[PDB]
Amino acid sequence: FTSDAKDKPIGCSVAISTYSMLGHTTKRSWEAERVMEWLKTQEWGLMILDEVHTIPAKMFRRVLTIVQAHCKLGLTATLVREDDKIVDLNFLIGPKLYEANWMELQNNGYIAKVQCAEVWCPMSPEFYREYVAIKTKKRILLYTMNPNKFRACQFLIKFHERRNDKIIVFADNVFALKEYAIRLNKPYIYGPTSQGERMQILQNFKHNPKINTIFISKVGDTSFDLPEANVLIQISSHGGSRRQEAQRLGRVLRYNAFFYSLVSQDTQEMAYSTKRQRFLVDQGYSFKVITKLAGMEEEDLAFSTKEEQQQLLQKVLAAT
Amino acid sequence: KENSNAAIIKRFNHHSAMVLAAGLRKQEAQNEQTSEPSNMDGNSGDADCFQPAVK
Amino acid sequence: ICEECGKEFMDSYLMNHFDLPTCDNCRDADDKHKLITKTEAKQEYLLKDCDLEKREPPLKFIVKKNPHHSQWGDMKLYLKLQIVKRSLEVWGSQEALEEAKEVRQENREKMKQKKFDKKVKELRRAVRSSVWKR
Amino acid sequence: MKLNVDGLLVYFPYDYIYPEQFSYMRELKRTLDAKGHGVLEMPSGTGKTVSLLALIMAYQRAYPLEVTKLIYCSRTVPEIEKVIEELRKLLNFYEKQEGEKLPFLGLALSSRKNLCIHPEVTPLRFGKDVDGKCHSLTASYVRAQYQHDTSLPHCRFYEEFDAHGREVPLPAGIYNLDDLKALGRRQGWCPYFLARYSILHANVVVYSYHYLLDPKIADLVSKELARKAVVVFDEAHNIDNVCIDSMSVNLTRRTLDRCQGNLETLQKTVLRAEHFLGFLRRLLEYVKWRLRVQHVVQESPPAFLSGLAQRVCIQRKPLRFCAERLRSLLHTLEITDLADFSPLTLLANFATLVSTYAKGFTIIIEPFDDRTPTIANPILHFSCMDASLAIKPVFERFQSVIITSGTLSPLDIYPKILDFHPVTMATFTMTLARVCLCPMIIGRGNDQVAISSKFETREDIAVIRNYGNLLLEMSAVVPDGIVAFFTSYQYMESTVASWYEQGILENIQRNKLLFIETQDGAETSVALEKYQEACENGRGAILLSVARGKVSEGIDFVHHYGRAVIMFGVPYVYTQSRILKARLEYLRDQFQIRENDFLTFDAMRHAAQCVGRAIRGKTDYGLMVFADKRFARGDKRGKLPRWIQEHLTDANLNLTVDEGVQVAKYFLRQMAQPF
DNA sequence: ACACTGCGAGCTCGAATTC
DNA sequence: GAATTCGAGCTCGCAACAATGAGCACAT
Ligand code: SF4
Ligand SMILES: [Zn+2]
Repeated sequence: FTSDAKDKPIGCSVAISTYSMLGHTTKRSWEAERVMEWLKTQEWGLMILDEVHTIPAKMFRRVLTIVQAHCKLGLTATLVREDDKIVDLNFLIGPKLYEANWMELQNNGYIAKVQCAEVWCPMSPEFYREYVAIKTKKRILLYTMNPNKFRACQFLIKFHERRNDKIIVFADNVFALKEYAIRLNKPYIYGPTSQGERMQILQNFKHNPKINTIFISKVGDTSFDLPEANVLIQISSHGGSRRQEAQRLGRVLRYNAFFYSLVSQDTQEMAYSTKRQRFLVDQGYSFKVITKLAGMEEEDLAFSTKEEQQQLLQKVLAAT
Repeated sequence: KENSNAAIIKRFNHHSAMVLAAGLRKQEAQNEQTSEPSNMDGNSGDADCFQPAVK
Repeated sequence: ICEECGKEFMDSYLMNHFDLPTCDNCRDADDKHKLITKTEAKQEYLLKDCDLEKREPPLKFIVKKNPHHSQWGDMKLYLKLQIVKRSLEVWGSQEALEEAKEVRQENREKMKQKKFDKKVKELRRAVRSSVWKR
Repeated sequence: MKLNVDGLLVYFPYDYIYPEQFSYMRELKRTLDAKGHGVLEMPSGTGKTVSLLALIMAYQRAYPLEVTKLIYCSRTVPEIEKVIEELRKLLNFYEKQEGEKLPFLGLALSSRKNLCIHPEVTPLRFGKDVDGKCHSLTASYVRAQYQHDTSLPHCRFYEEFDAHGREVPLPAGIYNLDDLKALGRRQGWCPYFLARYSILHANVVVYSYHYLLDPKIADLVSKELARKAVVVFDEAHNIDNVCIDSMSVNLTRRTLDRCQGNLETLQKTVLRAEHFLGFLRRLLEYVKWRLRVQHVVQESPPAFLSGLAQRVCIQRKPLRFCAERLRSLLHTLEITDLADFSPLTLLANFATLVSTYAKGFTIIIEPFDDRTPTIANPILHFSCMDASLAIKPVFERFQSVIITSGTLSPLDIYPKILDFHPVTMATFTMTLARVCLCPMIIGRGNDQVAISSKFETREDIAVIRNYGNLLLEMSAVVPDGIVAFFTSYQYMESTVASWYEQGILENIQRNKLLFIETQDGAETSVALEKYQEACENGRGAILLSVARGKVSEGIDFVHHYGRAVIMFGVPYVYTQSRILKARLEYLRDQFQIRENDFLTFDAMRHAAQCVGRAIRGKTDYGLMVFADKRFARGDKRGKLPRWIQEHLTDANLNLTVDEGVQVAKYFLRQMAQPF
């Protein structure tokens, strides 16, 4: 019931639909109006609500009063969520039945043994001149387009391309996605691309040993068909959400596999990156700290001189 | 003007009936030359007749 | 069996193409109807594809040759009284149809002017970004 | 195995049923109790045959008065022998479960060239000659002087059959074609006339299509057989093309001058009735006069009958008995051979077809030949359009008729072309322990160039290279056999020759040998036995052929013969022939089938039949690429059946050539491992 | 007496942090 | 409490659609 094929949705036995299809608060199409008139008058049994942590929002919790069901199972992966509405979920669905021991499934081989690491980068002296000058939101660009953070992503890509690892570079703040993925000539799922070239970039990444990295931007924050990465270089994601950095971890465990987290030190992003490991340390995950990499100053890393470092400050600060 | 457009379709039917006759050469027992030149004469039976259609 | 003249007849030009019991003696070529094509039933009376084949009773069409193609494809034709009976069934009254067309006919000229301000705000952003910085 | 369908006790001859195959018998029982027809679809050839025969043979035990006879129409003689051998396997299973004998006999019918014992008449090659050499030895004037019992020419098998082969029937024991000759040998009877006599008292009867669909045949073998029977049209995806070619005659100058010789040699025999010879000499003049024109192509299906009475003044009332009296005139003349008079019967069959059948027919005289402005070979076609004028006796005479195949592409076109109303119209899909088929639509090339086999996108080298770069890069990752169907012979010849002038065919011959299927039968069967030998040893072969050819409809590619099946374009017919351009006019007014939607339906049933010829069994896996951009659209990939469409995902929908190999290589690696 | 399948537009949400 | 950034989904309009080849089984 996802409004593209609609394989006779009225009169069936298993209906697989979405949120904001069942709780679409505006005027519906005519094909959707006949199915919602059918779905509102038939009692079900065992609704399955995937991604349970989005139910306590204002729109998605009106679903449970539109459709009548006896049993309501909720399957998720990360139960934590900001704004304190998971205690709200104990009566919308029911009590918490089972929680998987995350260190026990790792020790039995059902989940890849993840080596967490939080490599933090010093700030360039030309960039810290403007980071402490202003407070009004332009400094979010200044810590994600750090030239010394660029050298830690280009080195970590090269360190695993020489080991035939499959790299996913998760990076929000889409201006930093362009100026990272065209200075290394790598494909990127920008977010407003398409449905077509979203697929062909996603499948040459899996069954081809030539394309090795991919630069997603806030798309893989759900249960998508991301094709089994081996490392994950997360660069400057959303602010203080421990839901997201347990969904980026799920891309890795699907030391065998291990993911990174680039942090420009002595900024606001150090406070954020310890608020997002606040959930993963409650599953036994150990987050190392890498201060200096394994010989970063000896390969052909970009942003070497200062004249090529001064141009980036004239590009980032020019936005405003 | 049809003749020069029909003199080419024979000219690589002679060199595409060779590839099956050479494809049996790479295998085992070769094909008899009286049968491979049978349909080739039949394919040339129209091309030579149309050769006088615009001679 | 007919309804306009009530005569008993086996078959006519109608009731095998549109299911309408009307004899072929008068046939009303410019009196009761015309033959409206499919593309005129979408932009004049404003019906989607969920109105000609899903609203009960579903009406059928007549395939014919394309006039300016002659080798390409089809040209569907609908009966004109079946369309204006469907437009009164889908859109309330007849005085709701044209009143809904006024807010729709301005949406294309709204697109004509809103294309001309994003062409201003993008080409001026390429030159203002070079003078705001220092 | 006392398997239970909803009302029966079906004795199944196996141990494991598939969960789709048990639901096949429920829908098959839903036809017979409703006393109506049915359009079913199930992929395999075997397993479908043993499940259909398990229900209906068990159905006539619980209700022996509702159905009595099962007529099984198969395509040709190899499948006739296959169905009978699956029937005695079910019969011998009944012999173990009960320990008894049964009043149950099952036959198989074919031509006189198959059931034949007499030595001077069997080694004749062509089928139309063995009827004549029979007819010189068994006609009612040949046996007229055998009432004296002298040493005149006679068949000893026919003259023995009518004296003793009437009082006793065949007892039991399901008969093949070879078993009927063995019964006729050791008893001394005819095998052909014993099968025709005992076809009225049987329970399963397996013959071809043409004993039931051909109107001038079915009134001779199957007119009085059963008013409460069950007909099964097995593998009837092209059931409409059999119904058109049965009621369509074709006349040319090569046939008509041979009718002048037949009318010459009849004039020498009457002097040794006469108004009938001046009748045909009048009619032969008019058909030659209409072929004498060099003008535009024209069509006139009942207006031929007006102009036949204008210059020639022959009405249509004696023309209906034209083929009737010619069958009687040759009887009273006592002609020895009848294969020589085959053009004059073909002219007389044309005369009795334009007099009665004129609602959805046409007559197309084509003086301008194919592609050439002046070649003196005109030809008139009497082409049938309406494919439901041949099953209208079959849809009415019997109780229930079940049209089953593996590739009925939409299930709603077949009750629209053929004027009937089924009661189920159901489809099915096989269930598997793996995913034994990986369809893919290899669209754009390796440099984002379209691959299509259109008419304007055939002579550019940017497409011929991308076809050559595809067959090269699939012949290095597929083991032991690739079948590459092209769309025509003039396109297969003009692409392999254009791969040889470039450097592409030398790199395919390094991997696999390539064998080409040609129009003649001797070079094809030679090139087919070296193909099946090059897949058994380690060389690996490629059989590149055409789509409406002999290998695409007859040869069944079992596992490790054709692991991949490459469709090099959508196999359309010639869409600008004057016969097809008239049939779509009838298909547009009647039944309102859109003219673009019929060419795709006709093409997706040949592109799914030959692709579906790669999986026959439980352990058979097989690749099936569709190397055309036009396969990707909705009105074409939505036509290929529901057992090859449920595995065609959206990732394998517009794959490029190099990405199509790493779905080919990953699939063949997964399939090679044990269960 | 023209016009199929794809596709960016508004519209309205969400998560989390801002102003 | 009312904005943002970037994501998601569902309606719906917009513009322009296509379709090229070749032969043996069955009746007196
Ligand atoms: S009558 Fe019998 S033996 Fe004679 S040709 Fe016919 S089938 Fe053969
Ligand atoms: Zn009337």
